Amino acid sequence: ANDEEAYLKLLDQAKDTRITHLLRQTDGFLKQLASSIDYYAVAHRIKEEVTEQASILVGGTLKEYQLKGLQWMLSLYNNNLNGILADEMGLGKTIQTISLITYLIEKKHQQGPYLVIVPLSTLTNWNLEFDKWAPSVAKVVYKGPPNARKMQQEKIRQGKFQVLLTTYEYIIKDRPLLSKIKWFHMIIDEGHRMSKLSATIQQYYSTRFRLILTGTPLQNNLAELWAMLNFVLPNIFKSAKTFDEWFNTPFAQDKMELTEEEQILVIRRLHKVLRPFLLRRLKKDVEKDLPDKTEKVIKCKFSALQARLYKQMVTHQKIAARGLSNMIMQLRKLCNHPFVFDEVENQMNPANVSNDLLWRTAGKFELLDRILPKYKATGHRVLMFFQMTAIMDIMEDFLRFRGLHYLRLDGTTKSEDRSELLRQFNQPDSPYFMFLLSTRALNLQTADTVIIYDSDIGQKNEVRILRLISSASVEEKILEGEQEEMDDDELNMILARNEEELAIFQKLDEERSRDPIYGTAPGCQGVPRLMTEDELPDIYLPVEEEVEMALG
Ligand SMILES: C[N+]1(CCCS(=O)(=O)[O-])CCCCC1
Ligand SMILES: C[N+]1(CCCS(=O)(=O)[O-])CCCCC1
Ligand SMILES: C[N+]1(CCCS(=O)(=O)[O-])CCCCC1
Ligand SMILES: C[N+]1(CCCS(=O)(=O)[O-])CCCCC1
Ligand code: NA
Repeated sequence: ANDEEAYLKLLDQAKDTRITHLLRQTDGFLKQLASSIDYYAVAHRIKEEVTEQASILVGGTLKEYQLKGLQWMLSLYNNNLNGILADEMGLGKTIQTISLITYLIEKKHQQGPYLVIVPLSTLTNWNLEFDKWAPSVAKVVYKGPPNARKMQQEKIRQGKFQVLLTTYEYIIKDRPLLSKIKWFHMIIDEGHRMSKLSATIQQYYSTRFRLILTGTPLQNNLAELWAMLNFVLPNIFKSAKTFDEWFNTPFAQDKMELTEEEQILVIRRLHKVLRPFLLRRLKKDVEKDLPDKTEKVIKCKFSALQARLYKQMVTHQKIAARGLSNMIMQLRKLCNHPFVFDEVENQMNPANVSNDLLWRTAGKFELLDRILPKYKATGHRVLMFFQMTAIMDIMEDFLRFRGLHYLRLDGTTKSEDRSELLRQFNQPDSPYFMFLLSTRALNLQTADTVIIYDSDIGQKNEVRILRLISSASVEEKILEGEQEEMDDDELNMILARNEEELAIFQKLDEERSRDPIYGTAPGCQGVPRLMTEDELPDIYLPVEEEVEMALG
């Protein structure tokens, strides 16, 4: 264009005007906060001590640091503030949030409604924590296909609920329905991790209070800080655009660039403005008070074989009083392992041998294939509960195939064998890494890790309980686009107990990264871990033996 190159002073004159603008607005905000330097003390000038959780927070006593977290979020309410709970992973931000909701309901008579927006991969966990910790709090889970969400719209429109639990996707897609509601509180769980969503909330959603859950401290990313600032403190700049868009609106045409020191200049001011509204405690400073056992739901993918069989079964079933209970059972066999159907095993594994098909065909086995070595490599010992005995046979084949030493106990086990199996497992130097247990058939306090494979311990140790659930399956309903599951890094974050283990977990993830078959390093085949559609013949896509399978 008209760029006589010495005009670069024109971009710089615009950048200086834009930076100066950002500094004076944030200075005005801080000047105002201090007029009514310790900005925390002046922001939280109204105190209220919290000594005990609400009576309706049932099923667990808050830890001391969780009580102080509840007290801090209550200070946001009393002082008419928005805020950010940035506690490190493992401090129970989910539980603290439910403690805030119950406390506001019980003590302050704030019935709701409460808007809780969570990563799809943790939705099921959230739903479960609400059922355990706050059963009296009326809850709507807003997810699924459009015909499943229409059944909610009546209850939602009438306001006959207190908590609406949903994901970012439906906040955007179903805004015409959800933005009609006058929300009391909007809580956004950004996971540990942290586009369109911020604009949708800024323009259409009416809430009286806002809270962000994050797992990291305030970062050095301008885009993320900017998005946080404009959600927590929307009136300073009143813009739904990203930082880059906001910064470059003068030329709405080349991107104005900030020097390294200009970026740091902007980052520190945005940090300073947000600090009085941020609470973050570290695991190392509350280590003595950390809880006894914590439970996490882990969502698992379907393999292409499971997905194919599942769609076919469901279709055949809709064509058709406990014959409906049988259909539900068939879907549950699939979610556990396709090979529980003998016909599927014969077609897929005609050689009738133990190989990588054991874990490539079942999303739960493929997950266990990754995390069981991590536990083994960090000194832990695993109890595994099964509702279906038939899956225990397949698990035995897989464990033997991986060389993992286990014991097994079910209703077939004779009474004197049960005691001997327990005695062996409880031994100090037991070579047995795992205990396979039928839930129908105990003092297993040498194991600190518990995996509930499906559904219908520990000595002074952090006991961890994992509940495996197939995404988008009948298993989700029984427990009652966006990435349905979490990746290895996020998985390492919630399975590792300290920093020494997280390093061990990551070292194993890099060793797998260089596997000749499944690795993604250069010189590796890059074969997918879960079976893919191209690996399947034209089966289960009319055929009688496949309808008996669906309703058996
Ligand atoms: C925030 N506040 C008053 C708000 C009361 S309201 O009914 O509008 O929700 C002020 C300090 C006392 C505790 C609650
Ligand atoms: C956080 N905030 C906003 C008011 C709280 S509100 O939920 O209504 O948005 C901003 C400036 C003063 C301190 C309160
Ligand atoms: C750089 N900073 C924040 C420094 C951190 S402070 O200790 O002062 O709170 C932000 C922009 C204005 C000048 C102070
Ligand atoms: C190539 N391969 C071989 C797996 C090795 S196995 O021990 O299970 O035989 C089989 C096809 C899927 C990708 C892995
Ligand atoms: Na946001």
